[PDB]
Amino acid sequence: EITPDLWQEACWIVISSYFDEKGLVRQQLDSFDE
Amino acid sequence: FAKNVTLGVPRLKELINISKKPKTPSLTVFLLGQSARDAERA
Amino acid sequence: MIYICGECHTENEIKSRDPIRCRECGYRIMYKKRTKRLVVFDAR
Amino acid sequence: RDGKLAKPRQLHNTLWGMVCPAETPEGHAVGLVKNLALMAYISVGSQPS
Amino acid sequence: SLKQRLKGKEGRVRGNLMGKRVDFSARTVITPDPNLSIDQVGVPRSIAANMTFAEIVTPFNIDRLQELVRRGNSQYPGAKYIIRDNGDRIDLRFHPKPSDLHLQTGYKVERHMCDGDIVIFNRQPTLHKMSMMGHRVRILPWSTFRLNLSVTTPYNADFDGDEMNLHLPQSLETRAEIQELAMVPRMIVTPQSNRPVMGIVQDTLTAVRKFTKRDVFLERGEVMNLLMFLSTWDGKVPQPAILKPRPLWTGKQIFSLIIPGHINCIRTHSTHPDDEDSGPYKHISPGDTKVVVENGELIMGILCKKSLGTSAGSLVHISYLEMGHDITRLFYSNIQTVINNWLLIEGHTIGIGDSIADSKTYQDIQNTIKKAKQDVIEVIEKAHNNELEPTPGNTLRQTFENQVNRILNDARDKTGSSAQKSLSEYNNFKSMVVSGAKGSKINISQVIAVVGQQNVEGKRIPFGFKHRTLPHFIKDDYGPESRGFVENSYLAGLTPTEFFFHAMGGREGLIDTAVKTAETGYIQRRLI
Amino acid sequence: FIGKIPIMLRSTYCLLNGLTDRDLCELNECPLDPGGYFIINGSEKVLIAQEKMATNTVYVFAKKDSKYAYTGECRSCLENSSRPTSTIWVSMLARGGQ
Amino acid sequence: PYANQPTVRITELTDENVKFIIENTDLAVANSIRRVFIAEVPIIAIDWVQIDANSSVLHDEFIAHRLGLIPLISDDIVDKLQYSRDCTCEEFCPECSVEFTLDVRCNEDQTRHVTSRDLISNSPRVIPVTSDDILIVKLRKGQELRLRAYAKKGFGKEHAKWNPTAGVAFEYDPDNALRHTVYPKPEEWPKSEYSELDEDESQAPYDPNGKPERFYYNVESCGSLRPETIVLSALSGLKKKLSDLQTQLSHEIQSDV
Amino acid sequence: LSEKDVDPVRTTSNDIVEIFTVLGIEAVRKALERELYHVISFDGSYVN
Amino acid sequence: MNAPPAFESFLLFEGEKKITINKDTKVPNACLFTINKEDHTLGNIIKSQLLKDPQVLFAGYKVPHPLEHKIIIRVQTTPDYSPQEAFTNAITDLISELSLLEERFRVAIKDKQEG
Amino acid sequence: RKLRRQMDIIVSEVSMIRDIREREIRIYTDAGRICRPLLIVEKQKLLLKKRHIDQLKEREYNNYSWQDLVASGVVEYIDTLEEETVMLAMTPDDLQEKEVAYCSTYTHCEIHPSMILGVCASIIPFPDHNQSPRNTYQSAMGKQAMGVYITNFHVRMDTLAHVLYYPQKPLVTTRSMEYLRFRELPAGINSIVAIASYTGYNQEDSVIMNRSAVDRGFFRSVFYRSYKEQESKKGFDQEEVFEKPTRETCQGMRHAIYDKLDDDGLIAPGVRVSGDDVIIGKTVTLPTKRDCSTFLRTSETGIVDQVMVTLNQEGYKFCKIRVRSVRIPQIGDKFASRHGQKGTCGIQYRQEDMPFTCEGITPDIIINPHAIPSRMTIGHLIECLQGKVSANKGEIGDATPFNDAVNVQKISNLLSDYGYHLRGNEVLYNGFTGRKITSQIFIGPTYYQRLKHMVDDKIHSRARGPIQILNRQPMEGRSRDGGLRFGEMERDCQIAHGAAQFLRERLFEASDPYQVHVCNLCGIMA
Amino acid sequence: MIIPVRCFTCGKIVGNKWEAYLGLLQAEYTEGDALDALGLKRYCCRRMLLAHVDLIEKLLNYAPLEK
RNA sequence: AAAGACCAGGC
Ligand SMILES: [Mg+2]
Ligand SMILES: [Zn+2]
Ligand SMILES: [Zn+2]
Ligand SMILES: [Zn+2]
Ligand SMILES: [Zn+2]
Repeated sequence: EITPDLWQEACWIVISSYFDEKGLVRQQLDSFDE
Repeated sequence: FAKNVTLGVPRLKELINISKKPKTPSLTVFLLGQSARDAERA
Repeated sequence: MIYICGECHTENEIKSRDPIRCRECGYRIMYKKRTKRLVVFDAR
Repeated sequence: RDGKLAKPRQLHNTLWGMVCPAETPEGHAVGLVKNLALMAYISVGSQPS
Repeated sequence: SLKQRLKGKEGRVRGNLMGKRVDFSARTVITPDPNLSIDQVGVPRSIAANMTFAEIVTPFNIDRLQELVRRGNSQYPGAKYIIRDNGDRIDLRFHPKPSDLHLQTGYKVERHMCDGDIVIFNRQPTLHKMSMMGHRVRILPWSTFRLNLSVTTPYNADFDGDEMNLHLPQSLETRAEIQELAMVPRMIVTPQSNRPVMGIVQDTLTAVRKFTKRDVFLERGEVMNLLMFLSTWDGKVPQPAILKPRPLWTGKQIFSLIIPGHINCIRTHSTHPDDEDSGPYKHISPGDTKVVVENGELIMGILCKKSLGTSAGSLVHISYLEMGHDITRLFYSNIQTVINNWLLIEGHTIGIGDSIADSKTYQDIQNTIKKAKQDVIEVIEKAHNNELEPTPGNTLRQTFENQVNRILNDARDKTGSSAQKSLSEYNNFKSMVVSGAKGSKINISQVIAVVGQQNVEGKRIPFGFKHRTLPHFIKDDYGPESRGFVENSYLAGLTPTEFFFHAMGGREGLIDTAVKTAETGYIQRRLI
Repeated sequence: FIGKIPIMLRSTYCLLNGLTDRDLCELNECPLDPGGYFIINGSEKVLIAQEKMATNTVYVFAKKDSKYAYTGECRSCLENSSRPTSTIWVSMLARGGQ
Repeated sequence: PYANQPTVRITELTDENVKFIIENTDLAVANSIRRVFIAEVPIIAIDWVQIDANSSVLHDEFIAHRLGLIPLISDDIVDKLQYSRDCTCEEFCPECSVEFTLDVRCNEDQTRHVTSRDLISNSPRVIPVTSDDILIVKLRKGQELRLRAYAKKGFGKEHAKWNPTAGVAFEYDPDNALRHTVYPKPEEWPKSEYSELDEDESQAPYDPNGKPERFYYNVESCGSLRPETIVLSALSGLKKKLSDLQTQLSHEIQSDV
Repeated sequence: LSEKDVDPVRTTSNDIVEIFTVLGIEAVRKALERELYHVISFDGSYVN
Repeated sequence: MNAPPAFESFLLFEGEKKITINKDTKVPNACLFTINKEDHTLGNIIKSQLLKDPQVLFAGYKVPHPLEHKIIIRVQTTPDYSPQEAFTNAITDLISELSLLEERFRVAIKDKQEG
Repeated sequence: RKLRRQMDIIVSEVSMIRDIREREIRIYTDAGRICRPLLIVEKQKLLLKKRHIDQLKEREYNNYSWQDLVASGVVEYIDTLEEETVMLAMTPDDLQEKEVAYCSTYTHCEIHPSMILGVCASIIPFPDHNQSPRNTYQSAMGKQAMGVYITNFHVRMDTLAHVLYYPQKPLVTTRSMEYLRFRELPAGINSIVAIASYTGYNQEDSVIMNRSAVDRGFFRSVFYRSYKEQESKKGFDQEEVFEKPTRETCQGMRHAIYDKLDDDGLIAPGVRVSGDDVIIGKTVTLPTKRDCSTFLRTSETGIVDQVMVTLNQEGYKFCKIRVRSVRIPQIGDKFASRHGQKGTCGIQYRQEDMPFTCEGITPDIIINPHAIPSRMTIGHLIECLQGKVSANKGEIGDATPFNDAVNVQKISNLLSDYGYHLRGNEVLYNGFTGRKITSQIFIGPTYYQRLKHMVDDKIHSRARGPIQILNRQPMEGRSRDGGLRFGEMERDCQIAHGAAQFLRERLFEASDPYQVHVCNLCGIMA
Repeated sequence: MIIPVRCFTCGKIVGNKWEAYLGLLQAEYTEGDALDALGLKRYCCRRMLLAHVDLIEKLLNYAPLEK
């Protein structure tokens, strides 16, 4: 249930998920939406 | 940048303007008699 | 003078000192219909 | 930018992961203009009710 | 208001009287050209076509100037305007104008700038007078200014997006004055520090170092090829140092032909140990270091920045003082050309293999770093249990920081010495450092062994957070890793904390460079 | 109607919100364009985040030559509802005799 | 004071590659023959491009540049064709140029690949190396491309489009016996393809009396001129340049004396 | 300087104003030359 | 805008002579050959072919500036042997060498194809 | 903490801080706080388990995304003054497992250390092998790198649109460049780079480009410039109109050519236009007519790409014209690597002149080795080696800053597996004489980017041009044909020369000369 | 934008090898094997196909100025 | 278009 020696794949998978969800200008978009 | 003295551009500015209050005004002192060599009298 | 539209791309005839209005499209942006006179390009 | 105070311009330990350390303009605006890190997110605001 | 108009920079007095925008001035990017002379500047054809120099027609030059007028402004070697005696100005750009092409003595014809013209060349963070020197025009294709690389040092220029101004004197009086006062050869030696300012620099210097050794031997054809790039060569091929079994010349033998007249100078190579002058082989130099130039011939030694560079008593300084500016200009140019064309044979480079040491050296460096970490940990523990006595004049924190800094600096110096001791003679970093072209011993130390301690405001990396440098470290951790000592080298790659600390360290240099310049310029203006 | 507010591109209220790549291409808009900028008089304008001291918290600073030895200040704003900021200083009068 | 006798053997000869060894010759002549492979070999490539309609997403001179780099079969008629500068006629004539016509319009929805196949020449000898297909531009539905192009005769000095050859592999002294290059660590350097020494040893012993010979060549044609015609025309062109220099020198000597 | 056992000939200060008020103007000339030379040649540079 | 036309490394426009001979006054029986619009391809070729001649004492080529297209060849021979004759003999030597090489290459290609 | 992790009452944006020594607890819901996500550590094990990664691998068609990962209590948004009270682990596989005891109270672990870099600094391959000032230079320079800035550039008509012909995704790439969308819109192109001193034309920071490669389209780009124009009615009878002026109908007129204009005073696209050519025919009715037409900037020599007419806000006829000029890299253009190794093009040698390898490889760009030793770009050499090994292997090299699994030795062994020298050095033959170069040159494909700064847009020459209205001195700027400024430092430097009349010419004769008549009794002008 | 013919370093034709490379990548082969099957032995050629990005497909998504 | 401001950028 742990991720030993497979960390390089998992960290970049979660980073890819973050950037697909949010993007790069998410701060600007959220500020204007608020 | 344990005596610290301003060097470089600020020291050159201080010398050029002859600042009335230099940042690190220091005064070196020399000893005449036995105090020059012996540490206790120094 | 023939202008081609930016939305429907149907050429329309419009002279000067007339308002820009694309027929059958309702668009306000026109284009210049690249000229007929021919220029020579070197292959360098 | 005309200010000669070199302290605000310095890269702080407080900027780790928060602002890119390497990227900054050159000239009178070095350190005073900072671009966001990749993962940095700005709080948008919320009512504390 | 009127007072605002009459104010400092951009005001009337400073912005339109002490300094003002001028006609007959051109600016573009600069580009290296080793094939040009020291006093020569490459000028694009468009600039020379736009730029005009007024010339007065005499019976001596009436034919040539009439031909230039007939060419008009279309062909480059032509004239743009004709100025008559009454001052009316005639333009050759518009229509052929056949009635007005007549020329008689006393007229002024504004020909385009040609080869051999005299121009003032400027790059303007002008600190000293050598930042603006008179040059000789040579027209080249393409669109950039070109100038010799020894001239790089006086202008402080580097060929990356740099731009330089080109001022063309418009009168015979000022042209002669620039020729006899401000020419590049006439300003080789500075009055600031009584040293040469131009010097054999960078590529030509490294190739001189590699070419001056005993090891080099040149065959017949290579000798001929090198000899023709010597402008002051008398045409007599010197007898090779080795005659049998096959005729082989030596780098020193050919270089001695470059040295002008009969120059006498004694220098020392950067490698020169201090043991040689005391014991035997004082005049034999087993490493072939030191420099002896006798009767204008390089008898022995290795040339580097200590001999051909910009330093007091350098070989070029002796050449300027003993011979003169004109011959020293040719000395510079001949060195540049012949040495670059010999490097065309030998070649120079830098690579990954030049930035790595032997595995034994890596093990020794790691052992030294481990010993340093153990010693600093022991010092921290000793200070923790209060056995550290305060040095007089310093608080316990000051003495602890001094001890840690001494330990880390000693470790870095030892690792650097070990790394430099491991470099082979073929190593390119060592080849560049000993020649003095670029780099230093600490540079090799940082590349190979250890980057070293990173300092912010002259102190170890501070506690930006609450009694900790980064959140990854425990509070009140004064160890080398936590406070910014970078154990890894550039070749090995920095750890993320070390990377951030190095970024902080470089930010100091960036800020200093950006912020000191304004105050230095203000100081220079006040002094002037 | 009291006025028009410029709309940041690709925000919730922009016409490009929720459009797929094909829909954006049909609109002659780059699918890779992140948006986040305003179009004012045809030009593209981007607002740059401006740094400032955190409001409603207490800070203590020490000036080298001021008549105050230790100075405490609180840049205070009320829920950002109104007024820019009203800031208050609480300081200690150095050592020189009054 | 006379010519050494060079010998040539051809190791590999294909439709795209020729591998030959030149022996008993000087280093400079080998190098000049190598340089003429790239520079001085005549070839036919498109130079004059005129575009009637260009609806592609690539602008005019972009597709013109791509057309110019398209290799053209000039195995035979490159010799009979004269340079446009030396031709009597103004502009272009069939004795100085070859006309190419391109006419593509994309009507179907799927993208149309405008390839070298779509280039149409007036003479059957110059085909753009299509006895896959070199891609000029891609067209979506509704886009159109029509142009007329002339192909001239030139060599690599003028433009790289007139380079008749791919990478020309030149090599002499594979096992370093002349010590022209000094390996700081000879053991870590891979042995060349033409190396004649055993695997255990690294370099051949130094030869003080040796001079560069046995210059190994590998001429890879780009498909325009078949690889042996490249070297043959290279030798012919170098000899022609030498002969013209000889003629001018003789005229100068008679004039000055 | 007035203090006992302190060498009156070699004792000097880096600031210039008090040297002007104590030792004179030529002593200021010499001391200012020394200070400028120190601040220039500290890095190893040389100026004539 | 200052880029020279592509045809300036081989084309001779009006006025320039293809070759020029100027005697060298510094040493006896040495001449200077100036070849216009030409580069290392033949500069090295006559440089190396001259060194084969035992009667040539000095031989070489150089390019005064790469941005310009010119070659300066300096030839010094033994007395009673003009450098112009040596240069001509070297050119004819190279012509014969190239002709022989072309013939041998044609023979080799005929052997390799269906042989 | 539990409530924020499960996101019931407290949103993940809100920051909660416990200052233990000062007994204060600060909870911030304010806007403007800067925060970054961090993994959550319980005991010595991450809360990110195998199942989370398994579900994120199938993120497509799963409706399981970053938000569901945050809502699962695995990742947490930690701002700065809460980062003060947190203790972070660099990597889990190293700092979480039991070793020589340093810390056991780890509460959070970083996602990946390379996330501390920004958008421009993330494209640097092996940025931890570089000197930090050079990383700063490369970051500030990558904004000037030339490439396809946007996919719809054909429809956007903006001023100064630089577009490269053949951008390439780098041979050596960082894992973040995928999320930067740099692969789809590269700015630059990989090039076989030899680090050698060949002819001295690459000295200082300059580079030597391959003329044949440049002729093949290497680093060749396009330059779009847009020209807007506004017809308007300002006076009562004064009005503006687009039309082609005749030779004599207007009072004002310049000697520029007008024959290219159409009936509406607009040149259709596809017409070649050089310097001083009239772009838009525009006149003013003077209360006969005044010509206000706009000319090209001097010596651009481009081709009109697109001409669009429309109505502005006021409804007046509005015109924008875009003209493109393809610019081949000359010996004045600026080129830089991905490590701050900037420089101009020294000289362009053809393929014959450039040194070649035993395989016929000729470097497209040769950079002087003297740049490397001083400014500490070792990541340049490592990137070159990795590109050389990746072009052979067939993979795209991985240059994530902190890998600890990609050593220089590993890349060296991988390259040596492909028949090349393990250190990347290659024996080179002189292009001119054909002789082997005694030193072995370091050759490999390195990513290079062409910069906006180009000599054709920077060269200026002035010879008695326009003068200022007030000071009657040469104008300001390149575009206005203005003269160069002879500043105060310039005259001080000339005074050091003792060049009195050269200074007089520079400040009186070359600039504004004038004569005044002044009385002799009074010193005032008459 | 589009695959550049005539690999810059040497000049070998690679404008016709893009579609075949894409097919080989899409069906079985890895990039190294696909490049080897296309006869690209010099890494200067392999970098052209391997590092190429094809914006010509993205540019074709937008409707043409004229239908 | 004129000078004014602002901004970004090169050395
Ligand atoms: Mg510079
Ligand atoms: Zn329409
Ligand atoms: Zn013809
Ligand atoms: Zn009066
Ligand atoms: Zn290739």
